Amino acid sequence: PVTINNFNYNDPIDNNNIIMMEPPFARGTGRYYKAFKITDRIWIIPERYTFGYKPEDFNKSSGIFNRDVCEYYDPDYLNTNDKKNIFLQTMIKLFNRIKSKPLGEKLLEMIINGIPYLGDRRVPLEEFNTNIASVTVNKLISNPGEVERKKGIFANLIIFGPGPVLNENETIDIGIQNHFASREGFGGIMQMKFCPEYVSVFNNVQENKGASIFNRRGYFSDPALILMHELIHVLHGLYGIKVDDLPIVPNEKKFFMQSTDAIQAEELYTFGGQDPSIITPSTDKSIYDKVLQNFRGIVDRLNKVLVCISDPNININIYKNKFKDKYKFVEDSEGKYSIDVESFDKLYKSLMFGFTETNIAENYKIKTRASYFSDSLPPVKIKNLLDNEIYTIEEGFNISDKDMEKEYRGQNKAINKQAYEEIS
Ligand SMILES: [Zn+2]
Repeated sequence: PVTINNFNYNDPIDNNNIIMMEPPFARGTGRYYKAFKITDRIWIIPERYTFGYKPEDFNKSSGIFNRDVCEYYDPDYLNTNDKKNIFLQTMIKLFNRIKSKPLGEKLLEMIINGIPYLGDRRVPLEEFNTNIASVTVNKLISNPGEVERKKGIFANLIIFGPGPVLNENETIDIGIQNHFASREGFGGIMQMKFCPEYVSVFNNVQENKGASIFNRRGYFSDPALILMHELIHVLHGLYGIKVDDLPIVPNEKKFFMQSTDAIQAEELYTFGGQDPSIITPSTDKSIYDKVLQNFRGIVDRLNKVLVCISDPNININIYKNKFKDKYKFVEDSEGKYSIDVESFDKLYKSLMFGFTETNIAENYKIKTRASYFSDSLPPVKIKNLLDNEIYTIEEGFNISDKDMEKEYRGQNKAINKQAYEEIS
């Protein structure tokens, strides 16, 4: 099973579950943050995500007279040791909700074991390199008394707080010369900027027809489902199958589509449901061939890899087997690996269709939109998810004990006014 560690924000760095980490995009800069290992290979760093931004973006800040513009700021978020501990406790709760079902637990399980390949396209086929931003992050072994000393460690995902726009959660991969290991079959450390209190709002549902408007109503989203959505992106990224830039233009507005503006393929598969039906098999088959070709490169690499210069302490054979398991490659009598179409298709299918937003919501009794094709509406600020009188690990918002377990009354804005606010 998957263990979800526990900790208070003020605990002491133990060089194991609590450390000072140099995030991927700060490699070799000497900048460390306090990182908490919520599970093996997954870390939480309650800090704003400032990479690519300037300390001016973080607060266009209005105040007197302001109602939307769809984007939302709060230069103050995460600005105290306590807020950090809140965020930290909130995430832990979400993960625990995630883990409350075998389906979510399996997702996490797959994320933890999806170790990134030791290297990228820049690495020689006969080599294993661990000295790169997408394979490791430095931990600060040296005491608090200056003189920096560091140890490089393996990681899989790093969840930071939000960037300038709070309602803009995103999963991020590492590119060098605009080539993404997380897109070339290697896999690489994934990162995310997440904000659990500000949740989306939707009304594209009740896809039932045969009587005027196919039902309206207004519901907000379940933070845990929102998070799992991103976690699906993370999974694709660690296996290196994150679809590369590929916009999908719908050729017809079907009953479940509220909107009609093109969406990224990556989003259509992650969402699942009926969304990838909007993708032409032409295109759909090419993505598949795409993955295959990439793994063909990984398998070849593992048959030629012979050493790890970056680290003489790595048993090439050991890891050479872990990846065999990761990618489901079969071994022959020569000790050489190859791809089994039968098993390869089970993996692809599981990675591309086993975990989707639709079937997860469906399995968790969570109410979500009818398609990724939906209008964006003002998000809302959940008062306090750490209050089982409003949000629980088992049922989330639709709490049976509060008579909110029916028709997702727990998620209906008109019904559960008490759990949220209107931000501004
Ligand atoms: Zn997404």
